[PDB]
Amino acid sequence: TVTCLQMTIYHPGQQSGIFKSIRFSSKEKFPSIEVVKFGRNSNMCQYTFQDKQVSRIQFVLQPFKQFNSSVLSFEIKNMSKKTSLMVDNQELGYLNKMDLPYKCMLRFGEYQFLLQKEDGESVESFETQFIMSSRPLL
Amino acid sequence: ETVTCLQMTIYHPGQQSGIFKSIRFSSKEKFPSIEVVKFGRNSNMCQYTFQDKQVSRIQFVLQPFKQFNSSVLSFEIKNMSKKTSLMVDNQELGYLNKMDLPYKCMLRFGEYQFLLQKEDGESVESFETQFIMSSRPLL
Repeated sequence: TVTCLQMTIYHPGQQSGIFKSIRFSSKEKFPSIEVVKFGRNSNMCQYTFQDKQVSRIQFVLQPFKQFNSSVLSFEIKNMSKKTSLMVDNQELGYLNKMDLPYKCMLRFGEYQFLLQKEDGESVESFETQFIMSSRPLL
Repeated sequence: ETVTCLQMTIYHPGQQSGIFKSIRFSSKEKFPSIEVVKFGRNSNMCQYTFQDKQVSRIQFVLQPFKQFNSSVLSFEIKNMSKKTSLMVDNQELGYLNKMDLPYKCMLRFGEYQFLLQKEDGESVESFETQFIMSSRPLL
């Protein structure tokens, strides 16, 4: 079994078609060497959002292994200079990083992300899933 | 104006074989804060490479980050090797184990000896990396 990272997302103006590039309900497989990146640029980031307020790279999720542990954990890092990244109650500035827990709420600009880590046996690769939310998350 | 440079003194008993031939010394190569510096035998995957069979595809990676309540860049290390361990000073990092590097520390993997030393700067958009060879062992 592979370690999945479920990412429920939300945005006020999502009806315009910001998450058209984003593929929902799909466990896309990533190796542990690779680093998942978010933003607007297509060549730099994997998951893109069509918006001017969003930076070229908003943030990055990188997998790792905690000490005395046999499962992948994820670390976040805000790459935006303008907008802050609210990892739960913690404000992450430019290039500030923090280890993500099993469940957390990410907020930037007017976006709302609800990350949720489901553990797995494999450490060589992980997976990522996306779910569109109708109501606001918080 | 100034840039945060990372002085990296290195050593290997069999460095005479020609392991650090791809590595250029006494030259501060520029890198942006988005980029991640990687180390290993693989040519394209890593920036700084080592011609050796015992070295993994990617041995380890250095990545810049800003600590909280700090105006200068700091570096985090992560061991990408499955087989061989990575010794940060006295701490042993296994597969995908990470740790925030201090100003001065001794990285050790296999028979390689790396002495890192961070010289701070003003800019947080980019960083530098210089390489120096040692005749004697570092430890």
